[PDB]
Amino acid sequence: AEVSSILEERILGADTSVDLEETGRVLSIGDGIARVHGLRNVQAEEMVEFSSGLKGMSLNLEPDNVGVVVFGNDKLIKEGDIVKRTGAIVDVPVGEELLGRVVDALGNAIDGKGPIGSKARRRVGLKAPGIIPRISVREPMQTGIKAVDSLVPIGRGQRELIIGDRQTGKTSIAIDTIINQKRFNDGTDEKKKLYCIYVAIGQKRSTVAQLVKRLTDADAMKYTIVVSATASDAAPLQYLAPYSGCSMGEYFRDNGKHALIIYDDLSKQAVAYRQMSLLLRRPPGREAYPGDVFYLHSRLLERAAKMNDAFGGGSLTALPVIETQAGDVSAYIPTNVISITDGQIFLETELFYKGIRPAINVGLSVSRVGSAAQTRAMKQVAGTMKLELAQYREVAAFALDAATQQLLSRGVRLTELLKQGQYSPMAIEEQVAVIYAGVRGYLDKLEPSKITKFENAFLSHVISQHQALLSKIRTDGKISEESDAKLKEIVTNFLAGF
Amino acid sequence: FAKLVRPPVQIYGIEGRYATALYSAASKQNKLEQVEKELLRVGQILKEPKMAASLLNPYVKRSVKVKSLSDMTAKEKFSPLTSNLINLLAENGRLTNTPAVISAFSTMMSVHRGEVPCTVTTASALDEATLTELKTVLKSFLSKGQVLKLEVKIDPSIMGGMIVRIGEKYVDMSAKTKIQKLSRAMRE
Amino acid sequence: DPVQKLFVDKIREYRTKRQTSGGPVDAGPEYQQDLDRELFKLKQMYGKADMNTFPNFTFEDP
Amino acid sequence: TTGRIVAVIGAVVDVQFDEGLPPILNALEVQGRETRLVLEVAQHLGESTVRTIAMDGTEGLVRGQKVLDSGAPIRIPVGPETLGRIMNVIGEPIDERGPIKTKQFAAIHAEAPEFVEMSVEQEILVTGIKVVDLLAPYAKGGKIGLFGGAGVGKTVLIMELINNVAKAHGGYSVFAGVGERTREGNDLYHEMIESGVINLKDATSKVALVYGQMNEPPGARARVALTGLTVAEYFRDQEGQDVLLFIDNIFRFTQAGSEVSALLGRIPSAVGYQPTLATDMGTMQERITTTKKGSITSVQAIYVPADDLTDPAPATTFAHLDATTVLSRAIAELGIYPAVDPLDSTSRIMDPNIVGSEHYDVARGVQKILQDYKSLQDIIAILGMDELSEEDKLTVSRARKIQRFLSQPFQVAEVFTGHLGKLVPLKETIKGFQQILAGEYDHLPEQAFYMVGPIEEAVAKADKLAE
Amino acid sequence: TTGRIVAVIGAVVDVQFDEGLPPILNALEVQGRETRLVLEVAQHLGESTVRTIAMDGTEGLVRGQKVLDSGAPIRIPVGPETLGRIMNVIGEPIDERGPIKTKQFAAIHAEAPEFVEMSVEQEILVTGIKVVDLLAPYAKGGKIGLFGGAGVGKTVLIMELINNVAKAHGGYSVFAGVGERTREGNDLYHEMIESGVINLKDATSKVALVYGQMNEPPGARARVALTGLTVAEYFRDQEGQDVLLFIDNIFRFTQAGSEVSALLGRIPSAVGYQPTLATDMGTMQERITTTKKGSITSVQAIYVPADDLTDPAPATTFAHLDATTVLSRAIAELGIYPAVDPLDSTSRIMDPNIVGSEHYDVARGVQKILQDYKSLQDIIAILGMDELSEEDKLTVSRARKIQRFLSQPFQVAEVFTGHLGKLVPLKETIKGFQQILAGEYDHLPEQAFYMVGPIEEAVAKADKLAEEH
Amino acid sequence: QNMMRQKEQEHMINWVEKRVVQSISAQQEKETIAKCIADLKLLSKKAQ
Ligand SMILES: Nc1ncnc2c1ncn2[C@@H]1O[C@H](COP(=O)(O)OP(=O)(O)OP(=O)(O)O)[C@@H](O)[C@H]1O
Ligand SMILES: Nc1ncnc2c1ncn2[C@@H]1O[C@H](COP(=O)(O)OP(=O)(O)O)[C@@H](O)[C@H]1O
Ligand SMILES: Nc1ncnc2c1ncn2[C@@H]1O[C@H](COP(=O)(O)OP(=O)(O)O)[C@@H](O)[C@H]1O
Ligand SMILES: [Mg+2]
Ligand SMILES: [Mg+2]
Ligand SMILES: [Mg+2]
Repeated sequence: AEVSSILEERILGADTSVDLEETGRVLSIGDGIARVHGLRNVQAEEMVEFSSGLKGMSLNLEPDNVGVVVFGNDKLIKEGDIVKRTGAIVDVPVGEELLGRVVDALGNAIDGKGPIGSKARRRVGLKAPGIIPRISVREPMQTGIKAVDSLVPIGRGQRELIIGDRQTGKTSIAIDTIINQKRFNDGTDEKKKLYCIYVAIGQKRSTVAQLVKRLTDADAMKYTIVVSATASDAAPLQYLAPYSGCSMGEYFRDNGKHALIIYDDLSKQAVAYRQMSLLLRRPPGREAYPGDVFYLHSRLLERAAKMNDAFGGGSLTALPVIETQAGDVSAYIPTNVISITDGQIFLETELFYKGIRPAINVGLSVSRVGSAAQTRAMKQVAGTMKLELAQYREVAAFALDAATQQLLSRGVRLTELLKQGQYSPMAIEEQVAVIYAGVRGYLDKLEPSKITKFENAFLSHVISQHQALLSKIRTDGKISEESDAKLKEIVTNFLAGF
Repeated sequence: FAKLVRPPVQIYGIEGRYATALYSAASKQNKLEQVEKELLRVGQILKEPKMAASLLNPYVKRSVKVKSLSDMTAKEKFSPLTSNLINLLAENGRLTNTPAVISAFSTMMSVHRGEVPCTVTTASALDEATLTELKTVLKSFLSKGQVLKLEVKIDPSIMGGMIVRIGEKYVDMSAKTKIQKLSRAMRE
Repeated sequence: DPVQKLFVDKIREYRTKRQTSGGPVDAGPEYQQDLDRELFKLKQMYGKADMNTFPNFTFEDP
Repeated sequence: TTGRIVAVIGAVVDVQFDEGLPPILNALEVQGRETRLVLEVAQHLGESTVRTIAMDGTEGLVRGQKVLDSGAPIRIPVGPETLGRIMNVIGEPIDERGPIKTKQFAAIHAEAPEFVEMSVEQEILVTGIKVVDLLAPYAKGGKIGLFGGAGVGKTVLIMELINNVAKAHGGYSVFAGVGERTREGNDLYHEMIESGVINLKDATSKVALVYGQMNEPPGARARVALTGLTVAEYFRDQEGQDVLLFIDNIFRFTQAGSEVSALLGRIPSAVGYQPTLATDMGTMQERITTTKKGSITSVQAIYVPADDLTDPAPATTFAHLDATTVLSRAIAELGIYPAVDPLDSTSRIMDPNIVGSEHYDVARGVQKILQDYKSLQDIIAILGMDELSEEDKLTVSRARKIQRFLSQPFQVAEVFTGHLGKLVPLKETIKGFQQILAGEYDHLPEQAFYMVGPIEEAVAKADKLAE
Repeated sequence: TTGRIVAVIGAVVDVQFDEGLPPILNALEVQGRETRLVLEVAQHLGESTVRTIAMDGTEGLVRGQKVLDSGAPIRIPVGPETLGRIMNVIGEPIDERGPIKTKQFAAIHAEAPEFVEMSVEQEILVTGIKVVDLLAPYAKGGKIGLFGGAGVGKTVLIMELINNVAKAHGGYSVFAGVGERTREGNDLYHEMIESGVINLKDATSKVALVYGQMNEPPGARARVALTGLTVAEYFRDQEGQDVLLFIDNIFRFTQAGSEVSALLGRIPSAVGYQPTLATDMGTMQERITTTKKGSITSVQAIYVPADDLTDPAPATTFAHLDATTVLSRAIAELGIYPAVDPLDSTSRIMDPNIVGSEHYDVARGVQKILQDYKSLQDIIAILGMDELSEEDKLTVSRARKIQRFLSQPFQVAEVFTGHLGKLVPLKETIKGFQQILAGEYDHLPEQAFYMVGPIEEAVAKADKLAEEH
Repeated sequence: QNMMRQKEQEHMINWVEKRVVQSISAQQEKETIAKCIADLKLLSKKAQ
């Protein structure tokens, strides 16, 4: 009964207004690119619309015709059609209304669940914040992976790069980072809440559905936006999805809040851009990518800033995901993005199969912020851990004397300490506890095949018996002398009792 | 270079460049109407099956083609502008797109004398009184002195209403688009 | 607002459907075939439990 | 409508309609041919001209010939009457058995399922192959891809999978052979006729065959994958059933595109490939998903040009698959068969929460030991296996035993080698690899595992070797 | 003159003029923009059209937009009033501090100094970095290069040089950030404000900054180098004084030139580079010179794409530099920082008649011992260290001690290492390496030499290591 | 319940769009052209 009533509610409010609008005739349509004739006042990279309600962008302004790219399917556009200019640069909805919604590259709800109630729109192609608004990266972005929070820390406003081969665990790191923010978003203070945006570029719809259900299971869609431009979406959409998501995150960082955006991958945005550019007839470049392929990314990753307290104080972290071919980091797009981003997180298949998961290659992984953007407890402990692994990696290729034998023992203990599962990120204090136990010669007695058992049991024991100590470490944010003495006695007791 | 006077509507391509050259040449010395009439004349002169067959064969030397065209132009007593234009098109081998040049100059001269092509599309034909009020209102759209050039096609694909094109301006009071709009908004 | 003849036309068709909705009109066999298909699929994905009330438990101690 | 041919270049024909233009993907019929020549529209060139791709040989087309618009894209017959038949790109039977009598046609250019239709279920499909089942477990309803150069075992593996999976399958099945040998299609047809999977004289056929084999022009190879996709989409959506969809070889779908792209006046991409490689692959491959209306368990054989996995085509396909299986020529040269590379092969359901903890632990142990052996190989090749510690020699021995054990005798290779085909249930695979890993069989010779079923057969072989 | 946009393709705008055309390299101002968009003429296409590269985003441009012709190339404010400020390519300030109030505007395009103006005098510039001072010593008025891939220490090294040379340098200084991260630009601004070279209160600033960071369209990155170069040139000539000029990186100038060449109608060259790579780079690097009227010490950071020193861009840049310090990733992995490669770095003044016979002999001895070490490493991969001639082990030990002793802690890398920065006077470096070669330390362990200043600090570190042994 | 709601929704949609497409053939020309010409006059008045 009420189904038809709510159906009518939609018609009751319509768009009566018909206006006198400028137009153009489609001289030629093919491969997703139209050549409109007319539109004498259409702007550059403006949004136009076709006779069937299908949108497009006027990318080329040639003297005789306008080269338009169609944001959708192309079979429905004929020759001699009509293109009406909307008189507005391409823009997307923004706001907290988008949280928990799966949307396409243009901000249209994709999961049903009604429409988006956004009250504001933002232009995708906005300039990055200047030099003055920013401020050095201060807070830590808690990722939940021990090896990332300890050895290659990420701040808020940094632009890490997750680069590896196919199926080494990049999207897994992204999902762990997204899921971990649940503890902060559930709390009270707004200075720690981090809203997450996941841009899925070129991934088949099944993968994005799996990801969305995984986030829902971990109850992580309360604060996550998913901008999906999947494989079957015309190239002009996969080219624009990163910019739409970055605008949705620019809103947060401009309104004093903190956001995290994860482009996944950028190596597929590059391919979509290449297809667009080749079908507009623009001359190719190296590997057929257009000349403006560095710009494409540099203008996009430069929007992940850390505003100073005069501009709200908000921040927007970025975690672009690149995909190399057989570890050839020396390729074109990988090198561009490596020279664009701050840090890197190298995942290697040789480490993935050797049992080290996440495969993070701590030897090559870097983070310019480093010291800054790390909690004091983690700063204290991960430093000694970093030195110990650095020494271990030198003498590792073989396998006598007591000193070097114990050095290898400690290195191996720490190595098996850094392993982890999927979608089970750890609180920072728990990571500190585990790493402290491992680095203070305690595990040197145990076998290295049992270190996982220890780690797990120790976590389960501490999370219940010694919740107070973990709360102390979190609140005070350092391993004070009394906290260190406690940690010492807890570890000494537990080790023997196991 | 000589500061050519630009045409009102920019036509582009090979025909565009030749026609813009002709228009700039004629606009100075003020021979636009006569040269347009001569262009319309050559539109038929070259179309003659014998001449067309003798000018579309690329194995008659350009010399012979230029000589024949000079003879025709002399036999027709043309302006030096049109004779030189035909000679230039013949030397450059651009005769196969001469009708394109005439069409371009026609489009370029129509705008010169202030005309804005118009199109009206409806499911069925119209009664002449309604067409008269359409003429009046559309002339209301135009500016001062801008004659109108109405064209009334009949498209039954649309379910009714009206569609009007005036230059690049477009107004769609057609049943089909409004059905589409309601169906889509209601579907959301 | 009383001038958009198609606006009132669509509203009128909607009203007529409302009145005539005693049983899905113009349903055709496709209506029943679909309904059955997706109801069957939902039944599998949920379960085969006693589809009237609360099933009982009779748990087992250690 | 009625247009006239104006240009005919290769398989690309330009047709000029003075009256209404046909939309894109719309099919036209060249009027005046001995057989049916269908031209699928692809572009509007302006001046009332459309470029089109011909679905058959274009020899004999005369400029000015007449072309009649058909009003709808290539529509093929779909239904339960396309089981046991053989079709071609345009739906015409090619088995010489009479017209395919169906009351319902499907356009081959439908759109992909929306996002609200995907299904997140993830089961495991047991194939009876040790290497596939242990390291890269195939999933029911997911996409599977067999990557491999020329002559490494793609078709033998896919025929083994046909045999196993589609003998124990109560649902329908669809084999779309795009760009493969015609005699292979004939052998498949007759193997099914013999094996009862096709009844020429009944209505209990469970396999629909489509064939765009290599002898056909690029326009037919390009659009023959879509015909199989449509035949399977019907059995999924309408019949609401679970379908198997075997494709062999899907590379020939993209390759064919690059043959026509050149003639469509498009700037070539990285290596002569069409600029639209990934978009076309995406639009084809996102119609093979398992939605909420049904399930498609698609297995696709993918050809790696010049054994180059860095090529744009396989590299792009990798992102459209749940489980991959990278057949390797080196392993095949060692005699191992199937030549699956245990380290390139992957899977989405290789998760301790799906396969278990013994399965997951065993798979990871096998992978770890194989990776250690791969690391040692470079030194072993030059310095010799004498400059190795004892742990390293143990690793080498175990790794070689495991490499040999992953080899298996297929039933489809009974003719090749004279062995007997073997299926290895999952529990037996896991147990055998557990035993090899623990070291229970360090006293056996490594050649006792070569081409055996369960491990007890390896022990029997080792005993026979002693005699 | 007034013209009219007729095409917009990417960053390239085609503008049609009805009156006389503007000459190549002129600046045109687009009318109808909220901000200031400046196009620069690059070609005359005939039919009164001129192609141009936009110095800003070309979004919202409409075919037909009127354009004004300034009549001169881009003219930037120059003078002592630009010190302590920040600028765009087009010279407008981006420090949110008000207009730059100068009396002199200088065009960013100028001819290079003629051959009759070249200074031929060289004297070492002591930077306080052991490897640089020993093996590839710099020179006042000479052009320095800092090659190396990504993540090897180019920015840290250049910041360290600004910390040392610029802080205690009487003359002025200029920093042109070309196509680098904006985070780094802000970090440098604040570090300079803290140190005091940029004084926001008084008029005592000693540094002028120009920024063209990597969010800008290629037109602006290809010209911010010329803007910084113009500021430096003015300080060289009119002020008649010493100048420093730091650029980071001068590979983004080339790259930005390459991102528009294909759209300007040029066929590409060897590896997707513009045909005019060498000429375009020369017409810029030839104005960064020490004429007889002034003296510019130019330090340039040069990205080497994928560590490939044979790429056309770095390969061409090599010929325009007096000194080079090729930072190497293979040495940065080992933890030796700065990762300057001792065998792949060179200097012009590195001759016995300019530095001295002791300095030269020490440097050549170090290089020879390192090359011998490289030769031995191949054998050690098969034999092992235990099987070397008892003389070879001495070479390996000396080589490792020398390899570690070249590492040094910077005052700007306190955050990473946590150590304290050391400045090592040249005589102390020469003494340290001469002693290490002579064998006066063949008993101290290798790690004693790692990340220390003068040699006595290595002795003290070894003593501490022994005491807590 | 949700599936019934949405499916009856879609059937609603199709039924109504059909009914309207049959209805629109009705005889309203003179009046429609009159109102459309009025709209053109109003649009012209705003235009200048
Ligand atoms: N920490 C981990 N522990 C165990 N398994 C892991 C871990 N991280 C990743 N994996 C495994 O790696 C596989 C691939 O993971 P993921 O999708 O994150 O990598 P990817 O490179 O994004 O894949 P693709 O690039 O193909 O999308 C998963 O099936 C997962 O089981
Ligand atoms: N199970 C098997 N046993 C023995 N040989 C096999 C097996 N599987 C594949 N082969 C080898 O693969 C070859 C067939 O390759 P095939 O897969 O038909 O080529 P393609 O890779 O082009 O499909 C055979 O000649 C055979 O030697
Ligand atoms: N003197 C140094 N001491 C220790 N680490 C350094 C030093 N210089 C650079 N690094 C390392 O390099 C990173 C910064 O590299 P940077 O020079 O900014 O990159 P690039 O040289 O590619 O511009 C830091 O994260 C740090 O770990
Ligand atoms: Mg992924
Ligand atoms: Mg085959
Ligand atoms: Mg840098």
